[PDB]
Amino acid sequence: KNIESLFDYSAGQFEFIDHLLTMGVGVHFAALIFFLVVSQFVAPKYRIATALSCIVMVSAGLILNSQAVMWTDAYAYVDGSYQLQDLTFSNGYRYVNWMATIPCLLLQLLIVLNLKGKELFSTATWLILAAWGMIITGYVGQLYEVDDIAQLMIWGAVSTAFFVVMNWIVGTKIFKNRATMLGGTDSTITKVFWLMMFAWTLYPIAYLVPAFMNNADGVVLRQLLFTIADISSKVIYGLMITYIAIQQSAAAGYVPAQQALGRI
Ligand SMILES: *C\C=C(C)/C=C/C=C(C)/C=C/C1=C(C)CCCC1(C)C
Ligand SMILES: CCCCCCCC/C=C\CCCCCCCC(=O)O
Ligand SMILES: CCCCCCCC/C=C\CCCCCCCC(=O)O
Ligand SMILES: [Cl-]
Ligand SMILES: [Cl-]
Repeated sequence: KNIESLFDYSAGQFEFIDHLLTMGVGVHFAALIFFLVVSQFVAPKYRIATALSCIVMVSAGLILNSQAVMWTDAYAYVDGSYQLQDLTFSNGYRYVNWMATIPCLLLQLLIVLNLKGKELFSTATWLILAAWGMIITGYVGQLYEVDDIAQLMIWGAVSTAFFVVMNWIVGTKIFKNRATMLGGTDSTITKVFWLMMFAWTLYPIAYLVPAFMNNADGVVLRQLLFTIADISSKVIYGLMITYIAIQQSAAAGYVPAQQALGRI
């Protein structure tokens, strides 16, 4: 039902699909390694944000590790090419952990927009249901990527709607509680806000791929777009939650953060 399964790829694409998935495991697990260590140095008010990116790294990490392992469990080499045997690839669990990863990835921002208590809990809840509506509508569209490109369009359309809606609430909180942030970080979160628009338009590109390269290296183009989105949605936004997170630790009195910024 997915467009991976339609294709007898050559050999070079597979190994490169094997290879996207593999450094993608490696890079998050290495990112993981690093949000753990500068945990000493966050004020215990943005500490959960850097800790939302140990969760995120081993979330994107398992799924991408599940997938590569499942990418290779899946295809022998037969009379030229790597062919579906009888154990299927499909990008379906990836939406599923975006059910967990999009959310978790938003509160750390919301934590670094210093949302707290009722307005942390209020903003957090609406971003999540908008994320979910986007995620499940999209999940059901790529369900017809072979069978029904028209609903893929239609369901993609609804999913987009929720995206628009959810960026509007992301940026509305930034571009408004911007000045409550400290450390000099009142600045870097509008900037961060545009990287996280770019990598989030990458998936709905990896999503219209079937209706414009219904072919084998269309499958590769699709997986090209995934790795990059995973790299700066999970990992590079996160590195910045910490830059934004450490600069607020430091500037409010956090002695370990003040001297963490000293030998840099
Ligand atoms: C891997 C980390 C993140 C934050 C990924 C998020 C996923 C999306 C933004 C995907 C969004 C969709 C949209 C915007 C509309 C078409 C359907 C999609 C599910 C691809
Ligand atoms: C095993 C397959 C390849 C995966 C291993 C990759 C080796 C590390 C490569 C870089 C990934 C990004 C690491 C995050 C940087 C943290 C340090 C920093 O802040 O600059
Ligand atoms: C900023 C995120 C970086 C993502 C890095 C992804 C690595 C891929 C980079 C370019 C690939 C170029 C190699 C050409 C592959 C040809 C495809 C094929 O075999 O048919
Ligand atoms: Cl504190
Ligand atoms: Cl993920």
